Amino acid sequence: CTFEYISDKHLREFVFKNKDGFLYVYKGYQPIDVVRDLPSGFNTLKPIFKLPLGINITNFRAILTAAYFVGYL
Amino acid sequence: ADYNYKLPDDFMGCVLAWNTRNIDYKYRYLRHGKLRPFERDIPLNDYGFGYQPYRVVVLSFELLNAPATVCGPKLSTDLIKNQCVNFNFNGLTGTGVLTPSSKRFQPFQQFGR
Amino acid sequence: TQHTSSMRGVYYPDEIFRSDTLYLTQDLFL
Ligand SMILES: *[C@@H]1O[C@H](CO)[C@@H](O)[C@H](O)[C@H]1NC(C)=O
Repeated sequence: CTFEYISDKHLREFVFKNKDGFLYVYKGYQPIDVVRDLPSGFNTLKPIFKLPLGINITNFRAILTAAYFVGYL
Repeated sequence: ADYNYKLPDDFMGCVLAWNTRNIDYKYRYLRHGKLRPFERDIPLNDYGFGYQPYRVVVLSFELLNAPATVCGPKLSTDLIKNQCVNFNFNGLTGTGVLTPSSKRFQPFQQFGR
Repeated sequence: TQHTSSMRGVYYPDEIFRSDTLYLTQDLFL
């Protein structure tokens, strides 16, 4: 182990990008009504985390316990 | 530089190295492609205790995108308003007058441009 | 399935206050 951190309808939007060993996470929230489709609109995202972990990230898997959409920058 | 530790071209910081031959390992020589800057990977060749070993510490500075935390001994003074003064705010130096402002800052911002 | 992402995914580029302006930036955007 190298890095550890513990801290203490809806539409949740996240942006993940990796550069220079830093993982940047951006988060925004918007209230909507329909689940099936992405609604059209404008919404801005504020910074949350800049994690200093220097690995190549080439794949990811979502962890589940009702839809999610993925686009590429 | 290519397979073990790559420094970015836009580096802002310092490099410190010294000699410990009195105190007295593995490195990587085969890999598929060069490393991106500030990346690690855990084809390994061992050193022989070709010249005396050296210890290296590299300091990288994060330039005030967050509230300031690490800086040296200087004594804070009372602020003087509506008067032409030299000012030093968190290492940001200027000459001007300072007034109360109606602008509103979101918490991640520290200065306006 | 496949959908469209219309005017979606903009974030704040830097931690600097700006107001009453138009700003051109070059970055990884959706
Ligand atoms: C990350 O790993 C993949 C395969 O494991 C490799 O092809 C890629 O070059 C690596 N990323 C780097 C070295 O930036």
